[PDB]
Amino acid sequence: SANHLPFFFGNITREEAEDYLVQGGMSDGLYLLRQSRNYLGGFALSVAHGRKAHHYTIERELNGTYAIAGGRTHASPADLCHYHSQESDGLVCLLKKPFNRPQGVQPKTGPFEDLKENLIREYVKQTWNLQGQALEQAIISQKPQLEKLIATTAHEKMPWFHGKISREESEQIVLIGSKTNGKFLIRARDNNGSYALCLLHEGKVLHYRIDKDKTGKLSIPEGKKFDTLWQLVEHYSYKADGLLRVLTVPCQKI
Amino acid sequence: SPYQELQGQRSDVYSDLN
Repeated sequence: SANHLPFFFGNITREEAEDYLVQGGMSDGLYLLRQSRNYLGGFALSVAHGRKAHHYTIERELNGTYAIAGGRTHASPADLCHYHSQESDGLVCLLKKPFNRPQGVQPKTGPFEDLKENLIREYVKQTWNLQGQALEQAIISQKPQLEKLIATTAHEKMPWFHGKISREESEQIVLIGSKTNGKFLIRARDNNGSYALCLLHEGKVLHYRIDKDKTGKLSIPEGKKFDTLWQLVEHYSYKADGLLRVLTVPCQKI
Repeated sequence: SPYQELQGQRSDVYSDLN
């Protein structure tokens, strides 16, 4: 329920947040809120101070409170922003002026966010045999648990996920058809938490390892850490960030 | 080198409160 904040931009990138702060004058204490792109249920706070951008991850704690690492918990991202408008409490500066969404600009949603509500609805309907207002009351009654369940499993039916197939199989399926640069898929390996990203670069198939660390966080070695595979694909579809190129078209299943 | 490695280094550093 951060959509109600006029300075919440949804799923924009660090770079887009920095472009918006520049457009807003880059004044000390100028700030906006965005959806975290690598922490599930998380937000990011982007603040101008000393003509630079400062970015803070606001995690959703186990108990449904919100905190920057090393900070007190708050009931909501709104409360955290209100609090940091009064007390710096370790932040680079006080939150002075929200940069609001310019007229007509909505919170950005990504591909997962567009499927989320329908996937939660269809799961509750099939699992619990509910319809109409009963169905909506169920969804609302367990929204946080349902959001978590659907986010951790949504990749299974996304077009770029090919399940447990071999290295050799993945090369064959990627090399069939038009050799579109950035054509990609993700496959499961042995360890139930390990994956590979398969990416077409100038007619060659690149294999990048995706490992689950002790937190449950997914990363390519030396790469940004994500709670989910769909976060990883959205990131590497926006910029290469260490890959030889950006992900483009999902490799169709057979 | 059966798996490709990331090139460069990450310039995505978040600030925190301590």
